[PDB]
Amino acid sequence: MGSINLRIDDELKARSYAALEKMGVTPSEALRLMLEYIADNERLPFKQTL
Amino acid sequence: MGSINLRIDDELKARSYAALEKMGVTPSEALRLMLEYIADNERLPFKQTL
Repeated sequence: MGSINLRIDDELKARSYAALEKMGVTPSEALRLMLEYIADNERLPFKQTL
Repeated sequence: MGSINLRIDDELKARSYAALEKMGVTPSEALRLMLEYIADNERLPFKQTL
């Protein structure tokens, strides 16, 4: 396995991490299962060409 | 904004990044909007731990 660098606004990161850690889900894992749905769906909720 | 370290199996990362880059969406962005839905939903689609 490998590591990647992700960069977001700190305020948003706070809410996200707070939510997943309360559910007992590791951040690394929540992003992992995200990578699964993007790979399978290839559409996203919002796939802005950004 | 800040940077975080994410770690997944390289084979999965390949599929995910391939999907988002074809849609023209930056990886940093796809993960960003993910952080939005986890923070708002506080549930995750599937929180499986394998």
